[PDB]
Amino acid sequence: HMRHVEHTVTVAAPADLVWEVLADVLGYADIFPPTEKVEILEEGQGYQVVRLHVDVAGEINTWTSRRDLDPARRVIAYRQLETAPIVGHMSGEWRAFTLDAERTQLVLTHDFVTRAAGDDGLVAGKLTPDEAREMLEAVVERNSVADLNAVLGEAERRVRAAGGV
Amino acid sequence: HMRHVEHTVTVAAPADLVWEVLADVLGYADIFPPTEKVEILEEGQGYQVVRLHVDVAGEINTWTSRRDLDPARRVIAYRQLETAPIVGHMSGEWRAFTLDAERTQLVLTHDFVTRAAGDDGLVAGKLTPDEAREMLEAVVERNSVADLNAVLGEAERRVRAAGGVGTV
Ligand SMILES: [K+]
Ligand SMILES: [K+]
Repeated sequence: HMRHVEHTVTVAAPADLVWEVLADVLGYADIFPPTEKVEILEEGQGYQVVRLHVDVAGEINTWTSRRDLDPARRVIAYRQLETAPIVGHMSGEWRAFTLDAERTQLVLTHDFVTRAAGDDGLVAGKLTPDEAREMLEAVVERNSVADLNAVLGEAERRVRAAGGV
Repeated sequence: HMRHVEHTVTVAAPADLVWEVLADVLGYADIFPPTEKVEILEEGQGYQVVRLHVDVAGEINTWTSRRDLDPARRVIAYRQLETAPIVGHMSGEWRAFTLDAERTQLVLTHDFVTRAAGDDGLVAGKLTPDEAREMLEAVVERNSVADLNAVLGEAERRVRAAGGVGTV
Protein backbone atom coordinates (compact mmCIF):
# COMPACT_ATOMS: atom_id res chain seq x y z
CA HIS A 1 0.00 0.00 0.00
CA MET A 2 1.56 3.22 -1.36
CA ARG A 3 0.45 6.29 0.68
CA HIS A 4 -0.16 9.69 -1.01
CA VAL A 5 -0.06 12.92 1.12
CA GLU A 6 0.02 16.62 0.12
CA HIS A 7 0.60 19.73 2.19
CA THR A 8 0.45 23.40 1.14
CA VAL A 9 1.13 26.93 2.44
CA THR A 10 0.71 30.47 1.00
CA VAL A 11 3.92 32.40 0.76
CA ALA A 12 4.07 36.23 0.61
CA ALA A 13 6.97 36.19 -1.94
CA PRO A 14 6.76 35.90 -5.77
CA ALA A 15 6.92 32.39 -7.26
CA ASP A 16 10.28 33.05 -9.00
CA LEU A 17 11.88 33.86 -5.64
CA VAL A 18 10.32 30.68 -4.00
CA TRP A 19 11.66 28.73 -6.94
CA GLU A 20 15.15 30.14 -6.28
CA VAL A 21 14.83 28.93 -2.69
CA LEU A 22 13.66 25.37 -3.73
CA ALA A 23 16.31 25.00 -6.42
CA ASP A 24 19.22 25.82 -4.03
CA VAL A 25 19.45 22.28 -2.29
CA LEU A 26 22.66 23.16 -0.51
CA GLY A 27 20.80 26.03 1.23
CA TYR A 28 18.46 23.31 2.79
CA ALA A 29 20.99 22.68 5.65
CA ASP A 30 20.72 26.35 6.72
CA ILE A 31 16.91 26.64 6.52
CA PHE A 32 15.40 23.09 7.19
CA PRO A 33 15.64 22.54 11.02
CA PRO A 34 15.77 18.66 10.94
CA THR A 35 18.31 18.77 7.98
CA GLU A 36 21.87 18.46 9.31
CA LYS A 37 23.83 18.11 6.02
CA VAL A 38 23.42 18.13 2.20
CA GLU A 39 25.79 16.85 -0.42
CA ILE A 40 25.48 17.12 -4.16
CA LEU A 41 26.67 13.87 -5.54
CA GLU A 42 25.94 14.47 -9.24
CA GLU A 43 24.55 17.33 -11.19
CA GLY A 44 23.73 18.59 -14.66
CA GLN A 45 21.15 20.42 -16.60
CA GLY A 46 17.79 19.94 -14.98
CA TYR A 47 18.88 17.55 -12.21
CA GLN A 48 20.60 17.13 -8.88
CA VAL A 49 21.56 13.81 -7.21
CA VAL A 50 21.78 14.52 -3.52
CA ARG A 51 22.60 12.68 -0.18
CA LEU A 52 20.68 13.86 2.86
CA HIS A 53 21.30 13.76 6.61
CA VAL A 54 17.97 14.27 8.42
CA ASP A 55 16.30 13.04 11.67
CA VAL A 56 13.51 10.55 11.74
CA ALA A 57 12.11 10.54 15.28
CA GLY A 58 15.14 11.72 17.39
CA GLU A 59 18.16 10.51 15.40
CA ILE A 60 20.16 11.23 12.18
CA ASN A 61 19.27 9.19 9.07
CA THR A 62 20.70 9.08 5.56
CA TRP A 63 19.37 8.54 2.06
CA THR A 64 20.00 9.62 -1.52
CA SER A 65 17.70 11.04 -4.21
CA ARG A 66 17.33 12.25 -7.72
CA ARG A 67 15.73 15.70 -8.15
CA ASP A 68 14.44 16.65 -11.67
CA LEU A 69 13.87 20.41 -11.81
CA ASP A 70 11.44 22.07 -14.21
CA PRO A 71 12.05 25.86 -13.82
CA ALA A 72 9.32 26.69 -16.44
CA ARG A 73 6.60 24.78 -14.47
CA ARG A 74 8.41 25.49 -11.15
CA VAL A 75 8.14 21.74 -10.18
CA ILE A 76 10.86 19.57 -8.58
CA ALA A 77 10.10 15.80 -8.93
CA TYR A 78 12.12 13.90 -6.23
CA ARG A 79 12.72 10.13 -5.87
CA GLN A 80 14.86 8.36 -3.24
CA LEU A 81 17.49 6.01 -4.67
CA GLU A 82 19.16 4.74 -1.53
CA THR A 83 16.18 4.77 1.00
CA ALA A 84 15.95 5.61 4.75
CA PRO A 85 15.95 2.32 6.80
CA ILE A 86 12.21 2.17 7.32
CA VAL A 87 11.50 3.45 3.76
CA GLY A 88 10.63 1.09 0.88
CA HIS A 89 9.76 3.90 -1.56
CA MET A 90 9.66 7.70 -1.31
CA SER A 91 8.98 10.21 -4.03
CA GLY A 92 6.82 13.32 -4.67
CA GLU A 93 7.04 16.92 -5.87
CA TRP A 94 7.59 20.51 -4.84
CA ARG A 95 5.32 22.81 -6.86
CA ALA A 96 5.27 26.64 -6.68
CA PHE A 97 2.10 28.11 -8.30
CA THR A 98 1.49 31.78 -9.05
CA LEU A 99 -1.31 33.19 -6.88
CA ASP A 100 -0.69 36.84 -7.98
CA ALA A 101 2.39 39.01 -8.57
CA GLU A 102 3.53 38.77 -4.96
CA ARG A 103 2.23 35.43 -3.51
CA THR A 104 2.87 31.74 -4.15
CA GLN A 105 0.79 28.65 -3.44
CA LEU A 106 3.52 26.23 -2.28
CA VAL A 107 2.87 22.44 -2.43
CA LEU A 108 4.98 19.45 -1.28
CA THR A 109 3.55 15.87 -1.93
CA HIS A 110 4.85 12.44 -0.70
CA ASP A 111 4.27 8.98 -2.19
CA PHE A 112 5.67 6.41 0.16
CA VAL A 113 5.58 2.88 1.67
CA THR A 114 7.63 1.32 4.54
CA ARG A 115 10.27 -1.29 3.99
CA ALA A 116 8.98 -4.93 4.12
CA ALA A 117 9.77 -6.96 7.30
CA GLY A 118 12.91 -9.10 7.07
CA ASP A 119 13.14 -12.71 8.19
CA ASP A 120 13.10 -11.62 11.84
CA GLY A 121 9.53 -10.20 11.54
CA LEU A 122 10.74 -6.60 11.96
CA VAL A 123 11.48 -3.60 9.82
CA ALA A 124 15.17 -2.54 10.04
CA GLY A 125 15.76 -5.04 12.90
CA LYS A 126 13.70 -3.02 15.41
CA LEU A 127 10.07 -2.10 14.49
CA THR A 128 6.91 -4.00 14.08
CA PRO A 129 5.44 -3.57 10.63
CA ASP A 130 2.47 -1.63 12.19
CA GLU A 131 4.80 0.53 14.21
CA ALA A 132 7.05 1.36 11.16
CA ARG A 133 3.95 2.30 9.12
CA GLU A 134 2.79 4.76 11.82
CA MET A 135 6.26 6.27 12.41
CA LEU A 136 6.70 6.88 8.66
CA GLU A 137 3.40 8.73 8.47
CA ALA A 138 4.23 10.79 11.56
CA VAL A 139 7.61 11.68 10.09
CA VAL A 140 6.17 12.80 6.79
CA GLU A 141 3.47 14.83 8.51
CA ARG A 142 5.97 16.53 10.76
CA ASN A 143 8.73 17.26 8.20
CA SER A 144 6.26 18.31 5.56
CA VAL A 145 4.93 21.07 7.78
CA ALA A 146 8.46 22.12 8.98
CA ASP A 147 9.85 22.12 5.38
CA LEU A 148 6.98 24.09 3.87
CA ASN A 149 7.30 26.68 6.65
CA ALA A 150 11.08 26.86 6.42
CA VAL A 151 10.80 27.71 2.66
CA LEU A 152 8.06 30.23 3.26
CA GLY A 153 10.09 31.90 6.06
CA GLU A 154 13.23 32.15 3.86
CA ALA A 155 11.39 33.58 0.84
CA GLU A 156 9.75 36.15 3.11
CA ARG A 157 13.10 36.89 4.73
CA ARG A 158 14.57 37.68 1.32
CA VAL A 159 11.64 39.97 0.39
CA ARG A 160 11.98 41.87 3.66
CA ALA A 161 15.74 41.78 3.90
CA ALA A 162 17.28 41.09 0.53
CA GLY A 163 14.82 43.53 -1.19
CA GLY A 164 14.01 46.19 1.31
CA VAL A 165 14.11 48.40 2.99
CA HIS B 1 -7.19 34.76 17.91
CA MET B 2 -8.18 33.91 14.23
CA ARG B 3 -6.96 30.54 12.81
CA HIS B 4 -5.79 29.87 9.31
CA VAL B 5 -5.44 26.40 7.63
CA GLU B 6 -4.91 25.14 4.06
CA HIS B 7 -5.43 21.72 2.59
CA THR B 8 -4.86 20.42 -0.94
CA VAL B 9 -5.36 17.47 -3.36
CA THR B 10 -4.20 16.92 -7.00
CA VAL B 11 -7.25 16.23 -9.25
CA ALA B 12 -6.72 14.03 -12.32
CA ALA B 13 -9.07 16.38 -14.42
CA PRO B 14 -8.55 19.70 -16.34
CA ALA B 15 -8.93 22.95 -14.29
CA ASP B 16 -12.00 24.04 -16.24
CA LEU B 17 -13.84 20.83 -15.38
CA VAL B 18 -12.95 21.30 -11.71
CA TRP B 19 -14.22 24.87 -11.96
CA GLU B 20 -17.57 23.56 -13.31
CA VAL B 21 -17.98 21.20 -10.32
CA LEU B 22 -17.05 23.97 -7.82
CA ALA B 23 -19.34 26.63 -9.44
CA ASP B 24 -22.54 24.49 -9.49
CA VAL B 25 -23.66 24.72 -5.84
CA LEU B 26 -27.07 23.14 -6.85
CA GLY B 27 -25.00 19.90 -7.26
CA TYR B 28 -23.42 20.10 -3.70
CA ALA B 29 -26.05 17.94 -1.87
CA ASP B 30 -25.45 15.13 -4.44
CA ILE B 31 -21.62 15.52 -4.55
CA PHE B 32 -20.87 16.23 -0.78
CA PRO B 33 -21.90 13.33 1.39
CA PRO B 34 -22.33 15.33 4.62
CA THR B 35 -24.29 18.03 2.65
CA GLU B 36 -28.03 17.20 2.98
CA LYS B 37 -29.60 20.26 1.35
CA VAL B 38 -28.60 23.33 -0.52
CA GLU B 39 -30.74 26.36 -1.17
CA ILE B 40 -30.06 29.47 -3.26
CA LEU B 41 -31.20 32.60 -1.60
CA GLU B 42 -29.61 35.16 -3.92
CA GLU B 43 -27.75 34.81 -7.19
CA GLY B 44 -26.34 37.17 -9.77
CA GLN B 45 -23.37 37.62 -12.06
CA GLY B 46 -20.36 36.48 -10.04
CA TYR B 47 -21.99 35.74 -6.67
CA GLN B 48 -24.30 33.19 -4.94
CA VAL B 49 -25.78 33.42 -1.44
CA VAL B 50 -26.58 29.96 -0.29
CA ARG B 51 -28.27 28.22 2.59
CA LEU B 52 -26.66 24.80 3.53
CA HIS B 53 -27.72 21.83 5.75
CA VAL B 54 -24.59 19.79 6.60
CA ASP B 55 -24.08 17.06 9.20
CA VAL B 56 -21.06 17.81 11.42
CA ALA B 57 -20.07 15.16 14.01
CA GLY B 58 -23.29 14.14 15.70
CA GLU B 59 -25.52 16.28 13.57
CA ILE B 60 -27.20 18.77 11.44
CA ASN B 61 -25.71 22.19 11.15
CA THR B 62 -27.22 25.02 9.23
CA TRP B 63 -25.31 27.97 7.75
CA THR B 64 -25.46 30.62 5.07
CA SER B 65 -22.52 31.69 2.87
CA ARG B 66 -21.80 34.37 0.41
CA ARG B 67 -19.74 32.84 -2.46
CA ASP B 68 -17.94 35.27 -4.72
CA LEU B 69 -17.13 33.31 -7.84
CA ASP B 70 -14.20 34.34 -10.10
CA PRO B 71 -13.78 31.89 -12.96
CA ALA B 72 -10.95 33.88 -14.61
CA ARG B 73 -9.01 33.83 -11.34
CA ARG B 74 -10.31 30.16 -10.64
CA VAL B 75 -11.13 31.12 -7.10
CA ILE B 76 -14.35 31.04 -5.01
CA ALA B 77 -14.11 33.34 -1.95
CA TYR B 78 -16.69 32.31 0.72
CA ARG B 79 -17.81 34.15 3.95
CA GLN B 80 -20.50 32.59 6.22
CA LEU B 81 -23.30 35.20 7.05
CA GLU B 82 -24.99 32.87 9.51
CA THR B 83 -22.87 30.19 11.20
CA ALA B 84 -23.20 27.18 13.57
CA PRO B 85 -23.50 28.07 17.35
CA ILE B 86 -19.82 27.51 18.30
CA VAL B 87 -18.57 29.48 15.25
CA GLY B 88 -17.84 33.14 15.49
CA HIS B 89 -16.29 33.59 12.05
CA MET B 90 -15.74 31.44 8.97
CA SER B 91 -14.25 32.41 5.60
CA GLY B 92 -11.76 31.18 2.99
CA GLU B 93 -11.16 30.32 -0.66
CA TRP B 94 -11.30 27.48 -3.12
CA ARG B 95 -8.39 27.78 -5.57
CA ALA B 96 -7.86 25.49 -8.63
CA PHE B 97 -4.46 25.74 -10.37
CA THR B 98 -3.56 24.30 -13.79
CA LEU B 99 -0.80 21.76 -13.08
CA ASP B 100 -0.93 20.55 -16.62
CA ALA B 101 -3.54 19.92 -19.38
CA GLU B 102 -4.93 17.00 -17.45
CA ARG B 103 -4.25 17.77 -13.84
CA THR B 104 -5.33 20.45 -11.43
CA GLN B 105 -4.03 21.38 -7.99
CA LEU B 106 -7.10 21.92 -5.74
CA VAL B 107 -6.89 24.13 -2.64
CA LEU B 108 -9.37 24.91 0.18
CA THR B 109 -8.51 27.52 2.96
CA HIS B 110 -10.33 28.32 6.19
CA ASP B 111 -10.15 31.46 8.30
CA PHE B 112 -12.00 30.76 11.49
CA VAL B 113 -12.53 31.57 15.15
CA THR B 114 -14.97 30.25 17.87
CA ARG B 115 -17.87 32.38 19.00
CA ALA B 116 -16.96 34.84 21.79
CA ALA B 117 -17.77 33.57 25.42
CA GLY B 118 -21.05 35.01 26.81
CA ASP B 119 -21.72 36.36 30.20
CA ASP B 120 -21.70 32.84 31.65
CA GLY B 121 -18.14 32.21 30.33
CA LEU B 122 -19.54 29.54 27.88
CA VAL B 123 -19.76 29.48 24.18
CA ALA B 124 -23.42 29.11 23.05
CA GLY B 125 -24.19 28.55 26.72
CA LYS B 126 -22.74 25.05 26.31
CA LEU B 127 -18.93 24.88 26.00
CA THR B 128 -15.82 26.44 27.68
CA PRO B 129 -13.84 28.34 25.07
CA ASP B 130 -11.13 25.58 25.12
CA GLU B 131 -13.78 22.95 24.34
CA ALA B 132 -15.31 25.02 21.52
CA ARG B 133 -11.79 25.57 20.04
CA GLU B 134 -10.91 22.00 20.21
CA MET B 135 -14.22 20.95 18.68
CA LEU B 136 -13.92 23.53 15.80
CA GLU B 137 -10.39 22.42 14.84
CA ALA B 138 -11.66 18.80 14.61
CA VAL B 139 -14.63 19.74 12.46
CA VAL B 140 -12.75 22.06 10.11
CA GLU B 141 -10.02 19.42 9.68
CA ARG B 142 -12.54 16.59 9.05
CA ASN B 143 -14.78 18.38 6.59
CA SER B 144 -12.09 20.15 4.74
CA VAL B 145 -10.58 16.68 3.83
CA ALA B 146 -14.12 15.32 2.95
CA ASP B 147 -14.91 18.35 0.75
CA LEU B 148 -11.63 18.27 -1.21
CA ASN B 149 -12.12 14.46 -1.84
CA ALA B 150 -15.86 15.00 -2.82
CA VAL B 151 -14.76 17.51 -5.46
CA LEU B 152 -11.90 15.31 -6.77
CA GLY B 153 -14.09 12.12 -6.93
CA GLU B 154 -16.70 14.12 -8.86
CA ALA B 155 -14.39 15.77 -11.36
CA GLU B 156 -12.64 12.46 -12.08
CA ARG B 157 -16.10 10.66 -12.40
CA ARG B 158 -16.88 13.26 -15.11
CA VAL B 159 -13.65 12.60 -16.96
CA ARG B 160 -14.66 8.91 -17.07
CA ALA B 161 -18.19 9.76 -18.39
CA ALA B 162 -16.82 12.20 -21.11
CA GLY B 163 -14.22 9.58 -22.09
CA GLY B 164 -16.99 6.78 -22.02
CA VAL B 165 -17.58 4.58 -25.01
CA GLY B 166 -21.23 3.19 -24.82
CA THR B 167 -22.03 -0.39 -23.74
CA VAL B 168 -24.60 -2.59 -22.07
K1 LIG C 1 19.43 22.60 9.70
K1 LIG D 1 -25.16 14.37 0.33
